Amino acid sequence: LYRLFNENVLTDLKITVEVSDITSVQLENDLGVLNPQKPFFPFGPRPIKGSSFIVKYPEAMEKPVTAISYQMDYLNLPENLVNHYSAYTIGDDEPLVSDMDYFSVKSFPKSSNDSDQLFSEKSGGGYESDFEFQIENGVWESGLKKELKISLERSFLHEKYAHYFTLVAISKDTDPTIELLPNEPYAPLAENLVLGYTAI
Amino acid sequence: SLERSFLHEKYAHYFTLVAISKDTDPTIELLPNEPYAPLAENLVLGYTAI
Amino acid sequence: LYRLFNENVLTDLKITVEVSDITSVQLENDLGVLNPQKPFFPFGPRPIKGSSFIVKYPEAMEKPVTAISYQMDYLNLPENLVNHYSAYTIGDDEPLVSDM
Amino acid sequence: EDQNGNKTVMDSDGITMESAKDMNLKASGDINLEGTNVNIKANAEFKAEGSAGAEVSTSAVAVLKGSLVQIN
Amino acid sequence: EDQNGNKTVMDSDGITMESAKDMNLKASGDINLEGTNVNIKANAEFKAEGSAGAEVSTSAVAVLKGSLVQIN
Repeated sequence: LYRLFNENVLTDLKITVEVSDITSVQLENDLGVLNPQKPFFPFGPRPIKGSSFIVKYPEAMEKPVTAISYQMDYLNLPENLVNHYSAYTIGDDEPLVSDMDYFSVKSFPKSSNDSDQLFSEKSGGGYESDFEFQIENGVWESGLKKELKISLERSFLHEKYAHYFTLVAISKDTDPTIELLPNEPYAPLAENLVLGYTAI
Repeated sequence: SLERSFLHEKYAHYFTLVAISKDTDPTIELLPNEPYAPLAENLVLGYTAI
Repeated sequence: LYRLFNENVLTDLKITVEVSDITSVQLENDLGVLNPQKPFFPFGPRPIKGSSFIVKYPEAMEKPVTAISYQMDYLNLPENLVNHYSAYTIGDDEPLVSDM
Repeated sequence: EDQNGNKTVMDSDGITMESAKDMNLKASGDINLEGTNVNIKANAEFKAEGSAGAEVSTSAVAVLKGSLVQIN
Repeated sequence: EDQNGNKTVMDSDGITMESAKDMNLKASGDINLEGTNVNIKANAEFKAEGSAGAEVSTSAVAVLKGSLVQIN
């Protein structure tokens, strides 16, 4: 083999690196640094319209990256989410949360998911999230900050709980039952994030 | 500086009056919304000197 | 050029400097200092008549500045700020907030 | 080492300073302490002040305890 | 300077001390630190104790932050 390379001329070198199972990432809220070891609130303990969640990993961001992604678990989700808000209606008793499309986000680095939905069905019980991104020529867009950022289109209605609770309780038309009272709005506490990437 | 407030000091007063009305049945459309506080981002500056 | 400027006496020099897209600014409100890299509340999380918001940038303020300006974004704005306060009325049900 | 029991030693375990009576560290500028773990103990009292404010912070958990805690 | 990498320097930038491994400051009396700006950093943990109480104060703004703050 040594004899075969003395006069033959090398012209091209290609290097591909693939990394998986990374748990050493940096996480941020609108309120500050999050501690990844413990359960944390992406989008805050009281999520609002426009709240965000940011994932950072300098080792990948300094390379000519072409692909990147992560996953998360949720902790005390309700058994069914659309039904969870059946007591929150407007006009002629029409639900604010019609279906799962209610819960959507924007990806600023432009995610490759088929739809912009926040929760995806877990093959078991409960929900997980999944996000995947691409960069056409391994060239980061100008103006983006080398971080992965997702923001909420609509709130989880924390600001309405007191109003609906009161109205049921003081109704003179009906006798309140447990099925007519609103459930507590959900703040999406989470844990166990995992990242992966490709650079060329 | 602000000329007029965003009415945070009045929320409790209006909420109460609707809730205890004897003339009308309160509905969600009649209750006051929480007063706004103007959260902001992306401040950008430019100057010129000669 | 060297030869051309050997005898032609210089009388006047004018210097103009234009700078844009500055983000390292010091921000303050009545309660203290802001982190400009995160969404912040300019007049506080809860505002009163007379409260204020101050922007400072020493690098420009020490120069003979002829013009200066800034821009901001608002988040979570209700769809209509006037309709938002329709429940807040006085006298014969007249809105406190009649327009922008 | 002096005759009054004051002593400074530099060796394989790092730098040790001991005082027979007291110790005064002063600067006209800033004082900067760094290390992996900083441990401050007093057998009577601990105080800290700043004329332009003070701050205690961490990325994990802040803890304030005593038999009685008073704030302003 | 010693053979183990410990070093002390006094020059135009003030006084610098570095330790190869660790650093122990002890006194039988009080320890008094002063300066315009006092900055303490740790890469793992920071602790402070007092058997007769502890205090953090300022004339401007006191700040306590962490991912979780617990009081008693």
